[PDB]
Amino acid sequence: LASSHSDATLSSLRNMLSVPQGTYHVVKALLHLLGRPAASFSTWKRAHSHFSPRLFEDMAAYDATAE
Amino acid sequence: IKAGGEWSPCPPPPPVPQWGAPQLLLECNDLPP
Amino acid sequence: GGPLQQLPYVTPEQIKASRLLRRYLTGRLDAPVSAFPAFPGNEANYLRALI
Amino acid sequence: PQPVWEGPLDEDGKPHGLGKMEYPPPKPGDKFEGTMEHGVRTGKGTYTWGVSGAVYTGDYVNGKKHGKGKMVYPDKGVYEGDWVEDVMQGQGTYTYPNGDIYQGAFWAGKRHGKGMYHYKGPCCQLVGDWADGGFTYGRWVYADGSMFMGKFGGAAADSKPTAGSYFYSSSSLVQEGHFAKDGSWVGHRDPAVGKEFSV
Amino acid sequence: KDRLVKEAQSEQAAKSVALTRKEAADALALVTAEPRELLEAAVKLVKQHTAAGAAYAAVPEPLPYSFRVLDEKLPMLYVPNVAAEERVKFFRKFPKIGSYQACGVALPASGEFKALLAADTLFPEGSGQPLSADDRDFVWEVSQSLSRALEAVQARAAEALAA
Repeated sequence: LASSHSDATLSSLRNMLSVPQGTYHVVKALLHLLGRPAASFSTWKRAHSHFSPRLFEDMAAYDATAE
Repeated sequence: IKAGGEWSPCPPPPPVPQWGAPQLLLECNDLPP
Repeated sequence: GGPLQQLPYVTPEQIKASRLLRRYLTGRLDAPVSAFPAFPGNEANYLRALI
Repeated sequence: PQPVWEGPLDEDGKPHGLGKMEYPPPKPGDKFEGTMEHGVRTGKGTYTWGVSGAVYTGDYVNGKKHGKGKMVYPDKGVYEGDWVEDVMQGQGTYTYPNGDIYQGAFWAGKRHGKGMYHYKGPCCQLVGDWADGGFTYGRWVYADGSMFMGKFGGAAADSKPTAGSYFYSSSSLVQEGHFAKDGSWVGHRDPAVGKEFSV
Repeated sequence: KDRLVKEAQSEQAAKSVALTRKEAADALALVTAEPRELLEAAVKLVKQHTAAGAAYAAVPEPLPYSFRVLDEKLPMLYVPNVAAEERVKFFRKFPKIGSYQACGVALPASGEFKALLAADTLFPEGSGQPLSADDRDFVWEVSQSLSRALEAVQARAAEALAA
C-alpha cells in the first residue's frame, strides 16, 4: 500500500522548498533503517537526493527476518 | 601634483620568507627509552 | 559659497601613503584614491594630506 | 637519562603501541605521543618541541614526517599539507604571521609550482608560477580589478615586475612595456582601451 | 555612405543581443518543474548571457552579508568590491578579489523570500571586474522570472495537496 502511492508521494515531497519537520524526521529514520551512509541525509537539502522511485523498491527488498 | 623629476609605480611587497634561516631545520629526536 | 564640508584630521599613515601615489582629483569627496599603493581613506583624506 | 615511555612495551624494550614518550631536558624537553613501532614511530602522531615550542600533529613513517601533516612553527606561521622525508613538498597551504595566505605547491621547503599568494595589508594577489619561493610569471591583481600580466623577477629580484602589460580598471586602459633599472616604467606604445587579462 | 552603414549595423547588432537576452529571461518564468530544477535553469541562463565568473543559487563570526537581504527586506544587493566589505563569506576560506551581487526571490502576493540568486566575478575563476549595469539588470530579470515560476510551482503543489 505504501508503493501504491509512490509517484504521488515522491512528487509532493520533491516540490517542497521548506522542511516538513515531522515528515522529515520519519524519512530520516527510514533512511537510517535501510542502512544508508547516514552522512548524506543530515540536512533536508542532502536528504532531497535520496528519495526517488528506487526508494520504494528497496523498502520491499530489505530483509525483515535478519536480526 | 608634485612636479619633481622622480616617480615610478610601486613594486609589490616582498613575500615573507620561511622559518629557515639564511638553513636550520628542526628534527624529531630519535632515541629509544 | 554654497555647501561647505570640513575635512577630517590627517594621520602620519595618510601622509606617508600620499607620497607614493600620483593621481588626478576626481572632484568629488567620496572616491577611492588607489588600490595599490594602498591608501587609508577616501578622496577627502588624500586631499587633506596633499594640503 | 633515558627518555621515559608510558604505554604498551614490546620485547627488548621496544615501544609498540599508542603511548606517550617524554625526553630529558638539557626549558622543558620534547614530548611525543601516538603510535610507535619497534623503537621508531609510525602513524598519526604528535610531537611537541621543548626549546622552540613547535607542535607537529601529523602522520609519520619510518620515524620521519611523511604524508599529510600540519605544523605550527615557532613563529605563528602554520603550514598544512603534504610532507616527504620531514621536508615540505607537494600541495599545501601556508599562513604567515602577517596574515598573508599562500595556496599551492612546495618543493624542498619553499614555494614552487603553481600557486597564489594573498597579502593581508593590501588585498593584492599574485597568481601563477612560483620558483624557489619567488614569483616568476602570472597575474598581479589589485583590490579593484586593475592588474599586471607578465614576467616577474625571481627571488634574486624580490619578485619585482620586469616586463609585461598593465591594465587599469578605473580608466580601463591597457599599456604594454617594461621596467628600467631605476624602476621607471617605459612603455612601448601609447595606452589603449582594452580589457582585463583573463588567461 | 559606408560610415553610416557601419554605424547602423553596429546599432542593429546591439539591439539583437538585447532582444535575445530579454527573450531568454522571459522563458524561465514559463517553465514548470521541481523547484531545484527551476533554480538550476536560472543559474545556467545567468552564466551564459552575463559576463559573471560564477552564478550560484541558494535556498565572533560576522553575519554574512547575504542576510542583509532578509533582515532589511531589500530585494537586491550589489557589492562592487568584496575587498571593501567585511561581511562577505568565502566558501573555500581564501580571500577573493572581485564584485558580488544577490537579488532575492520574492513570491508575489506575499513578501517571504524563498531563494537567492548570487552571481559574482572572483579571480581567478572570474573576470574580477565590477559587473556592468546590463549584467546586473539581467540578473534582476532572471530572478523576477524565477519568482513567478516559483509562485506557479507553489500554487500547483497546494492544488495537488488539496486535490
